Amino acid sequence: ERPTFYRQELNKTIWEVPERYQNLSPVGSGAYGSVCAAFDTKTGLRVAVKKLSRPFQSIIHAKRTYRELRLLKHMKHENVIGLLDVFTPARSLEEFNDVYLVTHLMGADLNNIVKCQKLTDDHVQFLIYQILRGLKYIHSADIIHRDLKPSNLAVNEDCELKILDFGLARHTDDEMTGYVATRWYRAPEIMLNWMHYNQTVDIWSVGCIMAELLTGRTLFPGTDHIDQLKLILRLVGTPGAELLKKISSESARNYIQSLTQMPKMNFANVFIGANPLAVDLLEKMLVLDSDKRITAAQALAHAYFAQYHDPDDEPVADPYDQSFESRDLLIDEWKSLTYDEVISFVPP
Ligand SMILES: C[C@H](Nc1nccc(-c2c(-c3cccc(C(F)(F)F)c3)nc(C3CCNCC3)n2C)n1)c1ccccc1
Repeated sequence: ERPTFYRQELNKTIWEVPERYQNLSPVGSGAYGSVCAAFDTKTGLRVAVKKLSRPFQSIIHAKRTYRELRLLKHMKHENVIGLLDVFTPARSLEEFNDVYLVTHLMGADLNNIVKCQKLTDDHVQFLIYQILRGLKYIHSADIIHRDLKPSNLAVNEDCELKILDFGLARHTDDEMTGYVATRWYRAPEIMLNWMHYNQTVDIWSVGCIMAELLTGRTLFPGTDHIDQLKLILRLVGTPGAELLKKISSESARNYIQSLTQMPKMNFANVFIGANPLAVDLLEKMLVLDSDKRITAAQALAHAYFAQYHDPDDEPVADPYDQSFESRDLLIDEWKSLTYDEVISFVPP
């Protein structure tokens, strides 16, 4: 009883999907693959369908595809992208080669909200709350997004938000070069590889995002890596001695000690007119030393979100076994592991 499928040209490829999904129309494209919006007759819901490109072309690729499917299957939270269905035209591992992923259909992302909006301190409170609610759940399973930006944050008409982009291929060195938004939201510790980063790298991003919604301007519009580090240390001050030790990169640590020393600026004089609580929260998020940076769970209880905070409605995730990340397998084996994940999928 595998559903009956039907083929059709779209996004320069031959989409072969189950008849339940109708009216396939393209709404995107990149290296990862092409997304199509469609109508799910079985559920009456509008949906987005992503067809993966080159799923098992290399070992690094095959492992990537497995990581995404695994992360996507684990996610069961209102503020995190959900997997409504995952399918493949294949009828046996031997033919297996395509992978499709289905999720609800969202209207726009955070950049598409600021453009046609006047974000009030309440909206900002609401959007950041949701993000921290989702991160709490993500981090509780030792899952780190690593690349929070407005482009991977989706918002429906009601201002309800979801976190997207899990297990996507790493950004090329060229893609992080110059005056690009792809680097503006990264914590310095990973922007220049100071040390082995941890989950608070995401909090730094939330700070960059929140400020952007409060001011309407990019917080750290670096024109390149160095320029960006300067804008960052100008606002938060140069590293203290405790931090300098923590930086493994002998060269990076050596470089920093070359910059004229500077003091943390006064945020109340940087974000003029902002609610002092937002200002207090921002100073807690934008701390250079990732060990002293406020965590998501800790931020949810910050007074800034009192209007939305609720201890009993901010769930944690089930354990997530990611021991596969230190496993060496062949392309065929990562593929096979993928296939078991596809066929063993249980719709919500
Ligand atoms: C109109 C379109 N709708 C929409 N709805 C839900 C998810 C997505 C989606 C998926 C998507 C689609 C199907 C399945 C899955 C997965 F299952 F993998 F999670 C994800 N991937 C992306 C981007 C994010 C940035 N990097 C490139 C991909 N968007 C916006 N799009 C839209 C376009 C732009 C902005 C907002 C909405």
